[PDB]
Amino acid sequence: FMENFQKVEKIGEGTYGVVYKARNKLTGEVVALKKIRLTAIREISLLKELNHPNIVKLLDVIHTENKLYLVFEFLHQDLKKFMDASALTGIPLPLIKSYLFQLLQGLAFCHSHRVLHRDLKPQNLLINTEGAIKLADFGLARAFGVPVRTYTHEVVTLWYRAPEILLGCKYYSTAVDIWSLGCIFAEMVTRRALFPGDSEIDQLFRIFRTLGTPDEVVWPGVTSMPDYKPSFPKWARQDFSKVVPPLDEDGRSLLSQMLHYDPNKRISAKAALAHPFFQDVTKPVPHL
Ligand SMILES: CNS(=O)(=O)c1ccc(Nc2ncc3ccc(C(=O)N4CCC[C@@H]4C)cc3n2)c(C)c1
Repeated sequence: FMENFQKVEKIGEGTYGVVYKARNKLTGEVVALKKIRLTAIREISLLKELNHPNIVKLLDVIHTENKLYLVFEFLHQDLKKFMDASALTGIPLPLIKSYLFQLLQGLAFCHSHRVLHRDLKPQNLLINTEGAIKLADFGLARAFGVPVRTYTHEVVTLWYRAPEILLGCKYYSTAVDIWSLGCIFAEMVTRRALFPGDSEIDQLFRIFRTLGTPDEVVWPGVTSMPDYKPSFPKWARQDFSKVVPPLDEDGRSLLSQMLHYDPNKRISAKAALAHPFFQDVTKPVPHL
């Protein structure tokens, strides 16, 4: 068990537990080791076979004592730190394009196996110095749920939550991850979060003030959803030229389709990979 791992240093804190850089004494490997204090065993075990170059590899599940240990491949840094480092200059658009293209590939793979993430955010998008970006903590939400506060009581962010989740749908689809990635795409471009809400209703109303309050025309069935209130204010939609300047029209077209209100109209990961915005996509080397 854990005797085979030498903790090197603490590198993060998830909603469920703490993450260490560790050395596997048996293999020589450097890994990221997450310790969770305590159906899950089977669901998490399934995730070990969800291998893709844009998914952080789950190397091992160790179940000993009242604790679950997940061993991951080690990556250099997360996208949140990189965005913060690029606050003055911005991430170059070719690199933005490459990151979005790679994450959509990851998403199309997971979604094809009917796995959703449900909690995408810059902090679980991890990068290396080659130019790769990978989705992390994939599928761990279906096991335990997404809490209001982490095990350290930090507030879990709502900024990337799709509107059908915020409106109280409990049987939502892969489209929720397309929404989250669209919010992240916009944030890389503008260097500001698109919808930085600090409560569920503040989050919902920020979406409404930019994209228009949804109605039965743009989203059939919306007015019957669990948390929908007829007393919601009615705001007009803004034009994307105001939302993400200076993204070109291909990028604005793609972003608008990732942010469609109706989950059934929202673009899939697979159709997004065919969008003309990626006609000239390349794999640049980032400056970390
Ligand atoms: C501190 N921000 S950093 O300074 O830029 C930063 C971020 C990540 C890592 N590397 C890393 N590698 C694999 C992981 C695999 C999984 C996890 C993990 O369980 N999570 C739960 C919360 C979010 C994260 C995905 C973290 C990993 N973290 C490093 C060395 C630095």
